[PDB]
Parts: sequence; C-alpha cells; structure tokens
Amino acid sequence: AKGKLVLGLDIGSTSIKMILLKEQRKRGEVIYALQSFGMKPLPPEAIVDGALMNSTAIVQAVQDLMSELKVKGKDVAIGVSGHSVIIKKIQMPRMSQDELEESIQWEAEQYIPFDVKDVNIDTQILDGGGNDATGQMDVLLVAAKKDMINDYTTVVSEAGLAPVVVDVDAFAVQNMFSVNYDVPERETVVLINAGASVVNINIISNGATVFTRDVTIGGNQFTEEIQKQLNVSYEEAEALKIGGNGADADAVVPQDVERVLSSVAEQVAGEIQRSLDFYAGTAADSNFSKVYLSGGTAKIPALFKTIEARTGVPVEILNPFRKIEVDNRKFDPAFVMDVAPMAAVAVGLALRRPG
Amino acid sequence: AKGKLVLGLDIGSTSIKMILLKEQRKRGEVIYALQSFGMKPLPPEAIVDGALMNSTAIVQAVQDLMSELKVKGKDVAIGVSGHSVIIKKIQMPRMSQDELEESIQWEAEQYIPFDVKDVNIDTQILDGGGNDATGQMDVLLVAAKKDMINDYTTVVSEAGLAPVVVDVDAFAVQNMFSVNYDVPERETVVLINAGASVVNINIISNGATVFTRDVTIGGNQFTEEIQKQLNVSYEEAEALKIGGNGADADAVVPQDVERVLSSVAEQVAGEIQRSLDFYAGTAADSNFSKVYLSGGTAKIPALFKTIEARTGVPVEILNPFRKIEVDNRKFDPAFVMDVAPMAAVAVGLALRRPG
Amino acid sequence: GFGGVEGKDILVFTRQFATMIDAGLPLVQCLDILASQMDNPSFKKVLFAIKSKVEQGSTFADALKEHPKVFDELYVQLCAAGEVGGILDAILNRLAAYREKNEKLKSKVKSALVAIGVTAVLLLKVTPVFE
Amino acid sequence: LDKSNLQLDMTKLGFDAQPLAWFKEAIDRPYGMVLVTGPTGSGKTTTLYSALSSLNGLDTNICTAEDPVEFNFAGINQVQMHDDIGLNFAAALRSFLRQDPDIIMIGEIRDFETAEIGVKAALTGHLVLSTLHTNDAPGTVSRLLNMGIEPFLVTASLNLILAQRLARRLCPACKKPAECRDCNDRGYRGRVAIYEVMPFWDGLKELVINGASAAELKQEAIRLGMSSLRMSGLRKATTLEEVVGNTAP
Amino acid sequence: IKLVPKEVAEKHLVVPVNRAGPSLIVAMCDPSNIFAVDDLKFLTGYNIETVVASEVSIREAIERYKGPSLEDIVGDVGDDIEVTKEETENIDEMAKAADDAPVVKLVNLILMDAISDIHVEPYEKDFRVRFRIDGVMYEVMRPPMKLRNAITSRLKIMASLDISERRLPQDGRIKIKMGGGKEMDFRVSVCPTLFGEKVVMRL
Repeated sequence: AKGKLVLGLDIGSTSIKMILLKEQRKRGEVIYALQSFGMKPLPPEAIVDGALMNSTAIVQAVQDLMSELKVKGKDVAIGVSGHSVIIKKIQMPRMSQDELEESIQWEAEQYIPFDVKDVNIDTQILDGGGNDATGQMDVLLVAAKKDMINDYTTVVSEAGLAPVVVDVDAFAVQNMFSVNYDVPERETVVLINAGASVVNINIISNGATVFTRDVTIGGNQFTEEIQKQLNVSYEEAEALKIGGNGADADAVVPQDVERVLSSVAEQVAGEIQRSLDFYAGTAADSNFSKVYLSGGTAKIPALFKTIEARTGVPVEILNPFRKIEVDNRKFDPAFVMDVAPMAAVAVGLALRRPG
Repeated sequence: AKGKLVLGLDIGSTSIKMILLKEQRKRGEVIYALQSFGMKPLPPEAIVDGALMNSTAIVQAVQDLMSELKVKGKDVAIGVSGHSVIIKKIQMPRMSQDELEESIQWEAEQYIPFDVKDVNIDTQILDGGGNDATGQMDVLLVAAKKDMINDYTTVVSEAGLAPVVVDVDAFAVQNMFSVNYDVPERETVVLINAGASVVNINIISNGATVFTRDVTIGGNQFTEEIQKQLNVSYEEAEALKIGGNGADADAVVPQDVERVLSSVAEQVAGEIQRSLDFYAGTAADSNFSKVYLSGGTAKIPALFKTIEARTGVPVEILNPFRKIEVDNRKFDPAFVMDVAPMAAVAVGLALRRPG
Repeated sequence: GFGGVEGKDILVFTRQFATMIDAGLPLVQCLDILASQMDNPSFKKVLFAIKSKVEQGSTFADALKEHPKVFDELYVQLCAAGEVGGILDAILNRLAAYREKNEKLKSKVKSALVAIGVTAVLLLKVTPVFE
Repeated sequence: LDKSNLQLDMTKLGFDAQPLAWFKEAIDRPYGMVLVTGPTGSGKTTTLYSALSSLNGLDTNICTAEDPVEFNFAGINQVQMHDDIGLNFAAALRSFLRQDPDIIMIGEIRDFETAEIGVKAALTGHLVLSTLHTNDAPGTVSRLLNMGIEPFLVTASLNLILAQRLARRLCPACKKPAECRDCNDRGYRGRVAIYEVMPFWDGLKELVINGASAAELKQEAIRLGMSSLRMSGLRKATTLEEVVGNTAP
Repeated sequence: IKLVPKEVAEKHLVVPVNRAGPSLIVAMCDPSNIFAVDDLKFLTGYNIETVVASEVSIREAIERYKGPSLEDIVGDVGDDIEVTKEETENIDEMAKAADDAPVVKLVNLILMDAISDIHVEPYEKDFRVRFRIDGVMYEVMRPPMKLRNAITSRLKIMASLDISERRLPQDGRIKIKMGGGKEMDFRVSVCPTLFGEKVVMRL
C-alpha cells in the first residue's frame, strides 16, 4: 500500500537522527511538510567498520528516536554506511532488463573484493529511453555485503520498523537540493557531505550526478587529533572541537586547537584537491562553478572559507529544509537552520519516503 | 478489601523512611492527611547493587519503623531500586489486553540483559481509549529480576507487612506534585530526584511523563570524594558534607570541601546536560520551562542555584506535603518542610496506598 | 597429538619455580629465569609462552592450561587452589616435592596403569607363572 | 615513623616556616637540586618526601631510586625504582638518568659511586634531590668527597642543602630545619661557597633570616621567570593526596 | 571478558574488557547514554569504569572475542627481520587470502603488529610524551600488565637484548630501518619498578 514511511540517519556514527515529513493541510491546501525530527548520539560500539556489530542495542536507540518523535509511523527508509558500500560507474549495452541486470552483476564481479555475497543495485546516469538497444548504456552500481544489509534489517525489524528503501547517503543528501540544482541545468556543482566516519563528494551537472568519491577522512579525525594532543577522552575532545572552535570567547584556543587540527586541515585539503583533479579530465580548460556543504564536520568554524580559498570553488552551507513546508508555530527557522547540515540526509531519504 | 496500606522508603540506601496518611476527620469533614512518618538510616550491607542481601535484618529495621510510627497498619506499598529496574519506552499496536501483554514481553525481551527471569509491567504514555486497535500504541515497560522482587517481598513478609503495590521511585516521587503539575497542562517540567544511590530525571508535559533517565551519580559520590580527600570514614565524611557545607560558620570549609567535591559537581552537571540534550529532539528551537528537586542529595548547599545557572532551567525545591492535610498540633510545618526532599517518595507511594 | 615432558624435566622446573616464587620474585620474573636457565629447548620455549600469558594478566594455572599435555588437570588445580587461597608459594613447594617423588619413583621401578604399573604387575607375576 | 607521608601541613609542627616552604616550592619548580642532611632521625626522608609531595609534579617526569620504598607521591608521571639482589644504587641511577627524568630522587646517597652519577645528573641540568647522613657542612662535604666527587661538581651543581634536627626540651619531640644556599666554588679557595638563608634559634623556637637578600635567590633565566618566583615567594587540608591535589591547581 | 547477551553488546556498542580493583572496565562508544549505562549497572551488579572507544573498534572486539592474527603469528617467515620488509609484507597479504580470497593491501593492524619522548611508566598508566611544541602531555594510550609486558619484550627484542627477571633493566637502542636511532630504557616485572614494567624512549 501507499505509505508515508520514516527516515533515520542510521549510519550517522556520531548521531542517529530521524525525520517525519508528510502531507500537511493548511487552508484546504496540502504539501509535504516537516512533522517531527529527533536526534540521539550514537551509542558507541554499536557500529564498527560500517557494520552493525549489534542490532539489538541500536534498536533500543531507534525506538527512543520514534517515541521522542511521537510518531505513529512504522515504515522507514534508511541508508547504508559509506564505508559499507562500493559506488562506482559501469558501461554496458542497452537491452532487456534481465540481460542488463545479469550483465551488470557480471561486470561488477571483479570490482567487488568479496564473493557475491553482495547485494547489487544500479541506476542509469542518463535516461535509458534516449538510446537504442546495444548502445549507450551507463549504469552506476551500488554494492554491499549481505552481513551489512542483514545487520541493518535486523536493527529495523526489532525497532518495529519495516524498511522499503535502503538508499545511499551521497545521493540521499541531494534530494533536498534537487529542485534548486534542477534550476541550473548545465551548471557543474559539487556537494560535500563531511560526516563523522567519511566525507563524500558528489559532483553533478544539474541534479544529474556525474560522479561520487568517498574519503576516509572526516570529523572523527579532527576529534582524534585534539584527543591525542591533550590526552582527552573522545567526548571532551569533541566538545572542545565544537564549542572550543567557534565561541566568541575562543580567542586563546584557536592556537592550542588549530595547531592540533592543522595537519588534518592540510590532509583534508590535499585529499579534496586530489579528488577534484582526478575528475577533471574532459574539460581540460575550464574552471569550477559552485558547491555546497552538508554533514556536521562541515560546521568546523571557518572551514567553509578555507575550502573555498583552497579548492578554488565557492563552498557554501545550504539549508535543506527549504524543500519542505515548516510550520513556524512548531519549529523556529533559526535552529532548524542550525542543524540543517547534520540533518540533510535525515530529511533526504525522508523525501524518498513519501515518494 | 479496601485498605489504607503504608509506605516505606525501602530503596533509600541512606535511609529507610515510612509514612502514614489517612482519612483524617475534622469538623465532620474528612481528607487525606499525614498521620505519622519515621526515618532510620539504613545499616550497611543490607542493600548491595540494588538487591536486599540481608533480608531478615532489613526486616528488623522496617519493624523499628512501624513501632516508632505507632501504626496499626500492616499493608504496604513500596518501591524497587532504580539500580534494580529497567524503565524504558516501547511502541506497539493497540489490541486486546492479552495480545498487548504478550507482545510487550516479546519486545522487551531483547532490551533486558537477563533471562525472563524478569517481572514486567507497562503503562501507556497516552490514553488507550483515544486510539483505535492496531494504531498508536505506546507503553513504557518497567522490568526487574525476580531475585530483587523476591528479596523485597522477603523483607516485607517478615516485617509482618503485606505488599499490594511494588512501584518505581521516579514516578512515585511525582504523586505529591501531580495536582500542581496538572495545573499547567502544556508546560514541560523536569523533576530531579538526587538520591544516595542514583539520580533520576523524569520530564513531563503536565503530569504526563514524557521520559525518565537514571544516572549512577548521586550523593554517595560526594561523600566518597570527601572521604577520599581526608581519609575519613563514610559517616563522618557524610556529616562533614551535611553540616560542613551549610553552617553559617562554614566560611573556611567550602574551600577544603568544595575543592574536594568540585569534580563531582562538574561530572553531575555534565551528565545532566547530556541527558537533557539527549531528550531535546523534536523541539529543535525551544527552551526549557521549570523544574523541581527531590532527594536528600539535592540539599547540598547552593546546588540548586548551580543547577539553575548550569542547565538553563529554574530548578526549585518543592514541598511534597502540600498534597496532604497536616495537623499543626502534631507536626510543625518548618521541619516537615526541612525533610520534604528526602520524604517525597516516602509520601509518594503513600498517596498510592489509599488510592 | 603432543606428549608431555620427562619426569626429570618436570622435576627440575617445578623445583626451581617453587624456589623463586617462595623468594618473593614476581611470578613473571620467576618464569623468565627458569626459561633462561633451561638446557632442553622445549622447556625454555614453553616457559616463555607460559610467561607470555602471565604478563597478559592470567593466573599461572590458566597460563599452564596452554600446555595440558604437560601439566595435567590435577597439577593446574593444585596451582589454581594455591592462587585462589593466597598460598601459591606453599602449593608450588608441594608440587616440587611431588614431581621429585614422581621422578625418583619412575627411575627406580624401571631401573635394571603407566609403564611402572604394567612393569610391576609384569615382574610380580613372572616367576610364579613360570612355576 | 608513623607514615603515610607528612605534608607541608607540617608548618603545623613548627618545623619549616611557610615562607621557607614557598621558597623551596619555587626552587623545586625551576629545578634547583637539593640535599637533606641531618643526624640520625632529624627528619631527612620525611622532609624530602614532603617537598616532592607538596609540589604539583603532574606535568614532569619524576624518577626515584631507593634501597627500599619509603617515598609516597601522589603523581602520575613517576617511575619508582628499587634496588634488587646484586644491583648497586649506581646501576639504577646510571640507567634512569638515561631516560628523560625532569626530577630524580635518590632515597639516600650511601655508595658514593651513585653519588657521582647524581651530581653528574645535576650538571646535565636535571632536578636531583637526595638525603645524606650528617650534621653540618664538614660532615656532608667530607662525607660527599670521600668516594671521589669534588666540591666543584657537588657544591657547584648542588643548589640547596637543608639541615634537619631533633630538638628536645624534656618531653617535646621537635624536628626542625636547623638551616643553606650553595652559591658555588671558588678558584684558589676553601671552595664550597655557602650563603645561609635561614637559621633556627632553639632558645625561642624561631626561624630567622640571616643576611639573605632578595637579590640572592634571583637566579632566574629572566624577568618573567623571576617575577613568577616572587609571586610564589609571597603569594604561594592535611592529607598528602589532597595537598598534592591542591598544589596541582 | 564478559557482557550480558552478545546481542546487547552489539546493540549498544559496548564491551567489558577487564575487572580490576573491584570495578568492571567497560569500553563504550556512547558514554553520554545514561540509559545504556544504568542498564549495564543493573544487569551486572558491578561498579563500572568507563573507557571511551571508537564504535567500530568496539564492534570489532566484540566479534573477535586478533583471530586472523592468531594464525598469521605461526608464520616464522614473517617476524624474521633478515627478510626485507618489501617481501615479508607480501607474504602477510597472500597468507591473509586464506580467509576470503583477496589480497588486502595495507592491513593497518596486521602490519602494526608485524612491522620526541615516550614515557611509559607503569601498569594501567596513561602514556605521557614530550611534544615538539606542547611538551609534557598525557595520552590516550594505556596498557594493563599483560600488554605492558608484551610491549616490553617487543621493544627489548627489536633493540637486540633479552630482558627478564634475571636482567630486569635494559638500556639499549632501536635502529629504525631508516638509519634512525632511539634510546630505550626498559624494565620488566616489578622487581626494580614496583609500579610494574615500564619503558622510556628518547627519539
């Protein structure tokens, strides 16, 4: 049946977040609108290497999410870990669906360092109806171990939730900006999601993904450098990162901290420069245009200006919630804006769920 | 038959307290009223890890309570240890009572790190009559080992007492404030009970609990830091805490003591901030309102002002005894006020007992 | 399939541990010393491995459990009984006396059911059967 | 003894004046090396342990060699080393100075082959501290020079030498610091240049300053360092754990 | 090690890892979660000592309880320093193909265990260091007695010497293959170091 499911940030690693939008009625009109949202720090040891070592406990957390939410709904879309999925482009020939799925599996086979023992899904980077059989096939494959998917369906089964879509974060994060991207149809845009476990880059023409690349570096590395340099626990080093780096009174601490995080800033900048250079192969001659940031690791004070000057691209924070109606009597736009970067995916597979 | 039972503070750890209210007659009118109360500090070794390790001895204490009280009554409500109970929310579907109880047990099963081997009870966070079958079920489960319950029924059986209700302290402490909470039906209130073994937070809209969380930190930690820093016995460090921290002549001792207790003050503040942040997930944008304190650990001098400034919430002591009639010829309001925080639960399951 | 060690060689090593432990050396340092003073490799090799478990924090009884073919269940339980009761020193002295009596008793049937039991039935009735 | 280690709370016991203890607190922070001398049972080891215990040593690697345990310290960066069968004190000091101790504590110098290592440690620029059985200046210096350290090496690299006593007036049992700033050596000399900062008058049970000036204890790498010493001089709870806990701050 | 059900560890991403001085050491990914902590307190009946760990490292330890390593250890052709590191590494990769039939390039840990001041003072004491700019600082690295002892023999051996209760102190030098040296002092057992075994390294 046609349900409006729900949306968790299941591979937040730092935080399990969840969002409910639905058909909100005002004055006889109805549109998608924010109904609830919820966030709880991920209990550690729950996720290791992108897998749920532990369905059951994560379940306890997710159920906390749902009751905090005060939500009736028990259907969900969610996402796999960027560390748990291989995303990559694949060229084939256009034919019948079965022959494409089998051919697709066959070509992925070498590119997957595991047996299959793999869950596989593709989508075509260009519309299939625009080309004939045997010519101009391009799918991109998302590939994953059963043990990961099974871990996640475990967690979901036990929260009393029923999954309908297991999506991937680098593209789920885009659904909030898809209209605004579809406004410029020939502009090349970059989208960085700097998370706690991984940083994704996807770069597009319009809302047509051209490629994606996932970098092991993330906010965990910043926190871990702080912790190393002041023999601090992870949580206190995290707080020192957050409030340490951005307070109006922080004038004495960006020496002590910045000197700690400077190697990470350098290595992130070099890894992003490297990724951008590895893309930039047909437009020899051109430059970039514009780009956005998502993920809480983005919110490092001044990091946007640094990435802007260092990558030669205007990098801007963006408010996902502009894609959904927000009742000002139930949510004030200021904070909603404040947690927009963390919640981008959390409302991402969320517009996926009343699709 | 319809009895007016009694009320002990069985998991006081620092103190076994007991209260008798009943239908008091004055001028042809009758209302609930305080009849007696009694307090004896708990002998060590009687409770370990929230279980009654020495049932018969605790019996001797309880019977001292009853004779001190001068009470005829031999029926009792009591409470389990916060360390002995798992309290947590649970989402299900509304149906027949049997199907809900079994379904409830089934969902709790993973969330209980023991076999069942567990006594289970739920109540619905919203009225069940307000929703149809299959939709909008929410119970919260209280779960406990048999060995604990059996320890307690042991102690009770031997004091000559008969239990009718084995309640939980985080909610029993609220019955005194339930009318005053029901006065603001949409205000969000926090209630902290800082005990000797545990600190509970329950936060409500009206007298409708929204959630509860139990923190291992408590007054025992303050006493134990005092004891560590001056190689004192537990009892003398406890007295130094009490009178040391609050006397008009204490001007020289809040350096010696406060420096001892400062790490605990910090860690308590951080744990309370953490709990509040882990709740605060649907009202992104909002702030708190008002809150109360119960438990003797609250009575730490100035702790209320500290929690008020540190958590961003007005935290106030409150007099439970305002819910019951008090004959000024048998009790003077001043002291009654003085031991109100310790006795909040002690009159809590006490209004539960002429229910 | 693995065999134990000789009666002689258990003897020497149980004696010398009982001696070092009753000296108040740390158990790991006792272990190091007897390994480093050993003449057979198989002994020096094991005792480095028993010591490697003791430095991970395991009891001597649980460290000897890695060689159940050498230290039988009765030996470990004697050690573990000593460790549980705070008498590791006096149970090692007991075990050293035990190992010494065991080796002496072995040499001394054999010289001129284990081997001692089978050889002792076999010698006790050989003649009376002849007869 | 009875121990669990006496603290600076022992200006209760009138042994060392608070002023002098501040001067030592300072002194120990910039790594001035000190020996506690005294006849038998005047308080050498106690006083030593008091001075190390009273300081915040949480940010410095300290590093002790004793024939048996006596030293208790409420500090984390610390290596405690004890003579074992067939080891000389020198084996442990020699191999220990080898790592990076900010502070070295030698229980008591009794083989002067270790003494020698110790004063060598002082000349590389460690903060060394130790105890010595003796009652005045020829007592120690004699005692120190007789296994082959020169007074240029000890006196030149030794900064301060406290002298401890037991004073008895019938039944009071008093342990006091009778008195010593070692300035250095003299070329063509009698050697050991000593400036006595504080003496103890037993007749009134008082500690007098005897010709010490603020210009003496100047020895600072600079102005800000010297200023810090001054503040600790006048600007700078009985249990050791708590006292360490509050010097730490 | 012991927890409540294996499922509960995996769900809450926490793992007990020892019991010392009447307390249960609990490695925990989300130490702000008072619900999970109070659940563990009630279910074990033991007083806890909380240690923060990375989520995936906790999960990894839960599932392991260092196996792939328990077998690659019995490969003498690996520890051998006579063999150039370039080739040795190859064996470890190919040998690791046993389990799942790939080459893993760069197992961080498998390498980390086969191939300016560090102060390691005793058992269950956080290591301290001297940073080129920060100086004396505490560190997030602690070893209990077993791990200490193992480090201690490791460093001793790579420096070319044999520390034991018979020869408890050791003052050697490590030669990093990059011709770089480091001074290592080291002590086994508690005979000279009551606070347990210990090591220092002036790089």
